[PDB]
Parts: sequence; C-alpha cells; structure tokens
Amino acid sequence: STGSATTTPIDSLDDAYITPVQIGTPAQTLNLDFDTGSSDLWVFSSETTASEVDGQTIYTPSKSTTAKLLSGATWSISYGDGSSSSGDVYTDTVSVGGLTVTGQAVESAKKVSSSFTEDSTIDGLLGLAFSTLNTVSPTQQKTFFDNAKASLDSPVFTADLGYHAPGTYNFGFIDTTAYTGSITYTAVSTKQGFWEWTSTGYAVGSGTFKSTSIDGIADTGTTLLYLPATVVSAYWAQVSGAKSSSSVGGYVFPCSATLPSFTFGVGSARIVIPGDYIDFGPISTGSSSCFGGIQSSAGIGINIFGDVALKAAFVVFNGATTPTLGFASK
Repeated sequence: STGSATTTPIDSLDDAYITPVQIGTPAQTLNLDFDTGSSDLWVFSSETTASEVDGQTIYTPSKSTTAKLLSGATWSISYGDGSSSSGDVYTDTVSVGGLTVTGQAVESAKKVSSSFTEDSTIDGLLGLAFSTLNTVSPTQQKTFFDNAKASLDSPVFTADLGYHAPGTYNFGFIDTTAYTGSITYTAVSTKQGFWEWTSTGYAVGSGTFKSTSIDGIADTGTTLLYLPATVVSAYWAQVSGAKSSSSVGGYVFPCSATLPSFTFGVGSARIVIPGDYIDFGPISTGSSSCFGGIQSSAGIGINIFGDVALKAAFVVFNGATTPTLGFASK
C-alpha cells in the first residue's frame, strides 16, 4: 500500500504545515501538524476544555462507530517551545492520503496550552519520530508510520515541504519525479528517539565550505534551523546590521536586507537554502526589524534541522531495520 497527502503552510511565513487526516467512521477530517520530532498523534476533541478551543475542528469519538476507549490510558506531552497537552486515548481508524491504519491510538486532548488554543489552523499533531518517545501510559503506543510500515510497499515516508507553497507527504514510495539529481543517504541514530544524523559541514553564501560534523535532528515540527552558536554567528556576520537581541529572543536583521544563502552538507552532497527562506518577517506588525530563520541551539541541547532546512530538500525517512535519512535537491 501507499499514501500521498498534500501539506499546506498555515500562514504566509510557513510557520507550520497542516495535512488533512481522516479519523473514525464516518470520517472526521482534521488538519494535523505532521511532526518528525515527536511520536504522539493527538487531537482537539469533544473532551477538550471548552475555554481552550477557539476555532479548531474537533474529533468526537462518540460519533465514530469504530472508536474504542483504550481503558486506563493517559498521555501528557511537553514540547521544546514550552507548549503542552494531555488527555485520554481511543483507538480508531486513521487514514492519510488513501493509506489506512486500523487500531491507531488517537490521543484525545482534555487540556492544551495557550499556544495551541491560539492557533485555530492546527487541529492536532501526528508524530513521526520513533515510537520509543510516545507518551501514552501505562502502555506505550505506536506511531501511524510504525503501524502502517508492514503494509507499505517500501518502509519509508518522504517530506517535500514547499516554500510559501503546498507540498507533499508520501508513505510507502519514493516519487522519482519530485527531486533533481540523486538522493544521498546518511546514517541515523535512534538512541534519543529522533531522526538524528550528522551533517558534514556548512557554507555561508558564496563562501568556502567548512568541513565540520554537526549532529542534529530532522524535525518537520520545528519552524526554524537551530545550529551551534559559532555557525550562526558566522552566518549573521554576513548581514549588515544583524544582531542577537535578548529582548526579542534571537537574531534579528534589517528588513531591507538581502540575505545570503546557507548550505549544509549531507555526506559529500550539498543542500542550498536560499536566503529568502531565512526571512521570517517583522518582529511585530509594522516593524523594520525582521526575525532570522537561523538561530542558535546553544540553549536547547540539540541542533534542529527544522522546516527552514527541510523545505530546501526532498527528504526520505527510511524506516528499514537500520533506519537512514536521504536528502535530494529539488
């Protein structure tokens, strides 16, 4: 089997991407944030505290003839941005782009933090990291990909995120029309539960490539590119007027600037992030200070190849017995 679904930016900055997902019988379609940095499929629901719902589409398990309460199971998650959610668990039929999993754990939110309430375009998350990070207790649950894997033509999914445009998540096959050149594969460590790999270095603009190992995670659920302070300083030093602002919470730059590109290494290959992808616009409405898309990871504890980086590539998440990642230009 295979599946193929279009993923669409939630706003003009590509702050996140939503993908339609069918849950239950008859189908209830919710727009979920596919997140390769976490492993819980959770949704706004008929159980979510009413004051914490503001425009989202909810899953109502009592209207699904295939929903079953997973007795005793609870979940609670906190994300790197400080957001969180928690609730109870149902199993139900979940379909993405024509690919159907029966018995998928659907985590129903009883509580969500303010940032989720405030984003009316995201109805929940669909985790695609390794199932060892799933938060369901006392019986940990499998991700949608883990459940589908055995049935897929090939045990893979791919992320093809657009810049200011829709893109595609495919399951079970690699669309050879969707990228240029060849795909370069690189080793993955699953020890932290993430799609964790080691980039071979970087370049700023037309500058010479620096060979240096950068361990980080491929995370579709993070907007920006988070890299060591040395690397980020070298990038922003090439932008007149750019500076790190403690009051704003990162590097800012004059909105009048033209940004240089940023290249990262995948083995002997190179992925080029155009400068425009690094512009996240005014820090507040009407300001001439703009927020940078490359930021320091020094306060995180891990480097994160988020959407800024991934949307410059066609990315293969290979869930074979020994997982690997593949990157191609496009």
